[PDB]
Amino acid sequence: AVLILSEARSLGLTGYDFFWIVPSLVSGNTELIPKEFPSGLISVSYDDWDY
Amino acid sequence: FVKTTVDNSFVGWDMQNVITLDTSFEDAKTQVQLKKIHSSVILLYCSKDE
Repeated sequence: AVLILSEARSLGLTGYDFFWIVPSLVSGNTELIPKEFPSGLISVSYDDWDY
Repeated sequence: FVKTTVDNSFVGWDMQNVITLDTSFEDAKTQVQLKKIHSSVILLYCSKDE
C-alpha cells in the first residue's frame, strides 16, 4: 500500500477529486500511520473506541 | 498565427486543450496536462529531442 501510494502520487493520481477506499487490514492498528497516506481516505474497520 | 487563421475562416474548426507544458517531463503536471487530450489529431512544435 505504501509503495503503491508513493508511485501513484508522482503520477498525479492523488488530486483534489480522487477518493480512495481501503479494506480493514491496511489500517492495522490506527496508530502507525505513515507519511504517504493522503488525507481523506475512507477505510471501513472494526470498532475499538466503543464496545 | 494559428489562432488568427482558425478565427477568420469559413469552415469552422473546433480546438480544445491548447497545452504549453514546461515542467520537467515526468513530474505530475505534465502527466495530467497530457491526459486532458481526448480528441484524435495532434499538432506539436518542439526541437527534435523534445
